[PDB]
Amino acid sequence: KVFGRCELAAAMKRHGLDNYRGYSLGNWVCAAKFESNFNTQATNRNTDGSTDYGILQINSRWWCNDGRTPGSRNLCNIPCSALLSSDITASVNCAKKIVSDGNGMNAWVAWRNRCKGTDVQAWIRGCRL
Ligand code: NA
Repeated sequence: KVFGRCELAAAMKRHGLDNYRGYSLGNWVCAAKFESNFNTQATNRNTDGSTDYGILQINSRWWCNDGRTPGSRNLCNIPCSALLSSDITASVNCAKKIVSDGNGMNAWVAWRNRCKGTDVQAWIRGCRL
């Protein structure tokens, strides 16, 4: 499933991401746009053998287990397959853990690259939230 920005915004708001750890809803929607292009099924292979999974491209070397990544941790204590659901619950739960013990949303390179410091509210304008 590929989310439209407004449908995703509503889902992220439902799961409590609006202002989670101080980051407005727009930041989370923007992150998803440039990380996975709002695609819940997207995956990306990396040079270290890890793979990024889902709507928020969560990495298997640190956050989830796919059993094929050398030197992993699984800090979100979840199989990476759960991060490929049409429902974003699992990804949100892991994202909350990632932003809480880390360097804010800088954990998402695409957010740092394309969202940080910009008019992220543009991602929720025109929406019925
Ligand atoms: Na892992």
